[PDB]
Amino acid sequence: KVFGRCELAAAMKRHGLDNYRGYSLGNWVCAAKFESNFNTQATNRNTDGSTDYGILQINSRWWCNDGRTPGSRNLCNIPCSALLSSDITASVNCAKKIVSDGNGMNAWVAWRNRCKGTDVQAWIRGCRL
Repeated sequence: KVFGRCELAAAMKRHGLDNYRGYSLGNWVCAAKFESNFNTQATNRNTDGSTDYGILQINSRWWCNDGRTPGSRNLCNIPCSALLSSDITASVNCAKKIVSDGNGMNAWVAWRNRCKGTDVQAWIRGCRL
């Protein structure tokens, strides 16, 4: 599935990303667009043998196990293929674990290098969220 802008903003808000541990909704929508282009089926092979999965490009060396990554930490206790779903629940729950376990949103390359410091409210402009 490929989300629309307000569509994804509403789904993230209704899954508790309105302001999760100090990160307002616009940050999450911004990261999803830069990481996956709003595509829940997005994958990306990395140079270290890991792979990023799903709407938030969750990495297989730290957060999920895909059976293809040597030394996967699987800190979200989930198979990576489970994050390729039209419903974002599993990715949201793992994202909450990610920001809690010492990372904040710095874990996302796209958020720390592109979203941070910008007018993130422009991402939810007009959605009434």
